[PDB]
Amino acid sequence: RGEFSVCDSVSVWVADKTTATDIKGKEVMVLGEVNINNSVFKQYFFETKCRDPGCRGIDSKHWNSYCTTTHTFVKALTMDGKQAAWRFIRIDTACVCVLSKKA
Amino acid sequence: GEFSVCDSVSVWVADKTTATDIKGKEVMVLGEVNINNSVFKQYFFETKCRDPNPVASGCRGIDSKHWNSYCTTTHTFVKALTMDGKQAAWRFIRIDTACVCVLSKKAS
Ligand SMILES: [Cl-]
Repeated sequence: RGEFSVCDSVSVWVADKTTATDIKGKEVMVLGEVNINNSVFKQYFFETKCRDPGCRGIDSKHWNSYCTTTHTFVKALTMDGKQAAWRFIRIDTACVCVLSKKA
Repeated sequence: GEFSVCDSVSVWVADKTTATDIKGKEVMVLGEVNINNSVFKQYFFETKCRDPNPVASGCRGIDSKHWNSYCTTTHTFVKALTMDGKQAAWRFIRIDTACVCVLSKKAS
């Protein structure tokens, strides 16, 4: 169907991620590969974000609007310099439109 | 004064039973994971639309004279410990993570 997203986005598989921020606001290293019960996986992250810069289809003469990137949190083997551990880390997941009254 | 076009609720969820994997098949998701003798709940950060239409209908702040609109969910892929039938494996599964407005050019 000829359906359009209000904000345009880009999705990509990320396999070379080296750093991230966890759910507690801490910066961490993200490992390239993980050992889970004697299986070896690469850490891939499916990331979606706005393209470089208002929103589309907006009733403009009553609203200001911009496109912004929102996130999810995804478990990952990480290292903070003190402890190697699985932690939930912030990942870009969508491009969404935000409104404000024009005045 | 920032307003969201489509309102969201995000929730940490550990009671998933079924999920759709990246190849389309339904699978059962295990409630717990054992990774090198550490045992975790298999949490997912899951987002839903609150209302299909926060405004009159469709999405908020939309030019309804030219557009049909509706708030729907989009998904990411998270690796998860799953059971397809009797085979238990790590698979990428679909997890909703945002509510976005979808536009449709109104009928002629
Ligand atoms: Cl949106």
